[PDB]
Amino acid sequence: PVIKVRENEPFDVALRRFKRSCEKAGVLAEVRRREFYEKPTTERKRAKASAVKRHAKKLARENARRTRLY
Amino acid sequence: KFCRFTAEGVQEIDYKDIATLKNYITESGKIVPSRITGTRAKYQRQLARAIKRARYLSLLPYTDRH
Amino acid sequence: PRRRVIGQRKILPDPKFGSELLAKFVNILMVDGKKSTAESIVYSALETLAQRSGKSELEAFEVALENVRPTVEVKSRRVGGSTYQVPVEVRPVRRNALAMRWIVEAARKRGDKSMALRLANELSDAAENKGTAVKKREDVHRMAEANKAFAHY
Amino acid sequence: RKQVSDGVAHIHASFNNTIVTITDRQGNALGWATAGGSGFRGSRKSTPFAAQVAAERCADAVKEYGIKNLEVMVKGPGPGRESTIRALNAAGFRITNITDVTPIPHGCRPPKKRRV
RNA sequence: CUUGAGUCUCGUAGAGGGGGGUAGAAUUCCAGGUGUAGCGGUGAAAUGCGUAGAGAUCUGGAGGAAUACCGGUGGCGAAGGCGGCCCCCUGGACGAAGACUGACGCUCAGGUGCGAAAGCGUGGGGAGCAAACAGGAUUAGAUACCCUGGUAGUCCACGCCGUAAACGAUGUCGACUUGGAGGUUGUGCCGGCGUGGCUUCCGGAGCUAACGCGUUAAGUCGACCGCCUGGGGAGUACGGCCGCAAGGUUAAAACUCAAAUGAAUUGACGGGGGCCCGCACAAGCGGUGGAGCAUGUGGUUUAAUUCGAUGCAACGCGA
Ligand SMILES: [Mg+2]
Ligand SMILES: [Mg+2]
Ligand SMILES: [Mg+2]
Ligand SMILES: [Mg+2]
Ligand SMILES: [Mg+2]
Ligand SMILES: [Mg+2]
Ligand SMILES: [Mg+2]
Ligand SMILES: [Mg+2]
Ligand SMILES: [Mg+2]
Ligand SMILES: [Mg+2]
Ligand SMILES: [Mg+2]
Ligand SMILES: [Mg+2]
Ligand SMILES: [Mg+2]
Ligand SMILES: [Mg+2]
Ligand SMILES: [Mg+2]
Ligand SMILES: [Mg+2]
Ligand SMILES: [Mg+2]
Ligand SMILES: [Mg+2]
Ligand SMILES: [Mg+2]
Ligand SMILES: [Mg+2]
Repeated sequence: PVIKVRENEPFDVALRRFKRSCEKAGVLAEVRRREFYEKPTTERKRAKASAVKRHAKKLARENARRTRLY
Repeated sequence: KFCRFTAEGVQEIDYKDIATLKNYITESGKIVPSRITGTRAKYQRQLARAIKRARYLSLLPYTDRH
Repeated sequence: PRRRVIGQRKILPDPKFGSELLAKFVNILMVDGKKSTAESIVYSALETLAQRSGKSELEAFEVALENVRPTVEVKSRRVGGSTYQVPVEVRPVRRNALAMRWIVEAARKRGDKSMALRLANELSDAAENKGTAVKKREDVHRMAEANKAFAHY
Repeated sequence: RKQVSDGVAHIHASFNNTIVTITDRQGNALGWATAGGSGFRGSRKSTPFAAQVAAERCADAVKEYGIKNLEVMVKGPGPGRESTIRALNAAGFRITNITDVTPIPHGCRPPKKRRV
């Protein structure tokens, strides 16, 4: 994430652009993910479980919209 | 969305087409997921292949920190 | 508490100077519900404090408070077994209360004879940063500044 | 003794400590400061505040070189990634580029997960 | 005879396999520059590294291993498994139009082959990680968890081993029986309408002890095979076979118990989650615990020291 400070751009919005620039490539996220060895049996387990919850939230959000709470 | 390769009737994405390829790599050179560019899975696999040919030939970079 | 149904209680201004700030000082000094006994101690010391600095009754009492009022204090919060001291700003009402308590507890532990004399000496040493009431304001500040790195939850 | 006026600040912000190295443009270090060497140990060392202080000290250390324009390279996952940058700008330098240079393998096996 | 089975022609997708080559990021080490006092690690520390110049930063080199992003309840494979890019050799699947053979099919005890990881043998290699091991902590102890190191091993070639929660805990083949939402890969016609293969989720009848399965069945049937017969003893002993070994495989009995078990229900509990409350904490004031005395209790003593209450909820209690 290379950021160049432009003319008439204060520090705060230049630093903030660096926040967004790093978050977009997520350089902090893979840094945590590589900090410890994760077995192939658990990365398949987390990937599978992550998909299940993402599907499970879709069905829950869909079925709620036909249900009234009051 | 709108996979642009199905609309233009392409058959091979042609790694030598760096002008097209650069629309599918991030500012850091990372390939952009097809959830974002709306590319069909079939062409995304050719696109990801073609980007790796270009990176070997130094037509595209691996990263922005070379 | 959990509910927060707390409303403040109206405190009468003192009989002499009509200062509600001094009225709370007497209450802090008061022991065993003897308000009349404590008013005599407060007034006698203020009669001495005024004539010893020539300033006044009330703003000779005020200048001693400004040297004992704390600006930031530490609250313990436990995270992982080891306690973290978290500095926090003191709200204005508590700052007057804290200065008043440190003055009174300082005078009770003195070698002067009469509590009126014990307080009169202690208020004066607060005026030029010599007393043990001012000492604790420094200690509270050093502790808060020592833990300045923890200024977040 | 030497004047440069254009340098690079390398921030090494890990989970445990932050190290601020101010170099010239060629990679020759001029001065450095660390959170651990700035009066902080243990829990206080890994805080964003400790990074800011270590940034001021390095700016206080390399003041005999007359740097005005500064590039910034941020390396590591530490909490001192952001506070260090702000403390350099507040110190009085002109921040030209803010680059994250954290090493990412495209490599070696990481250590095992901690069972705590 | 052509509908099952297969052959041919055109093409499609694919981490299918085997051999070779090469790329970039990072780690580590080696040399050198700049530079100065810490670094590292933890809940916190210490071991450890560092003034013999570390860590940070930069330049050059060596080396090994794995291939970020793409990446997807995506794909391929009988299963185990398979992931940078390129070439070579090679296997299978699928689709569209026909042509061709003419039941050539299905299943399969014994037999043969493949079969994660660990392990074994021989010869290499060795960056990172890491059994064993060493030290530092933690602790009542700590032969652990955590930290600092670290050897076999992990990598390659060849050969053995032949086991895994080798799992979909679901043998293989074939036929039939409402729907919906997807993904992936072909293909005919004009984004729409079909038609195939594979795959994910929800659910109907039906089935099931229930949970659930539900056109990819655990539904309705047919063909063949494997296996089970209460728990423990025990997948153990002995024998045979196999292996260099570690061990694998086949596989008991005496004896012992009256249960062991599966699913679901109501509670209770959790060092599970969420949301609330209370002098529960926090914010404060005054106490108790020290002293003397009052009083109750325990113990001891006594001829008797009446009996009772004796965690909170007995102890200035019945009194
Ligand atoms: Mg570690
Ligand atoms: Mg053939
Ligand atoms: Mg068969
Ligand atoms: Mg057999
Ligand atoms: Mg192996
Ligand atoms: Mg070996
Ligand atoms: Mg060997
Ligand atoms: Mg270890
Ligand atoms: Mg078995
Ligand atoms: Mg398996
Ligand atoms: Mg499985
Ligand atoms: Mg089985
Ligand atoms: Mg279902
Ligand atoms: Mg045996
Ligand atoms: Mg045997
Ligand atoms: Mg309290
Ligand atoms: Mg007592
Ligand atoms: Mg009694
Ligand atoms: Mg009785
Ligand atoms: Mg009794």
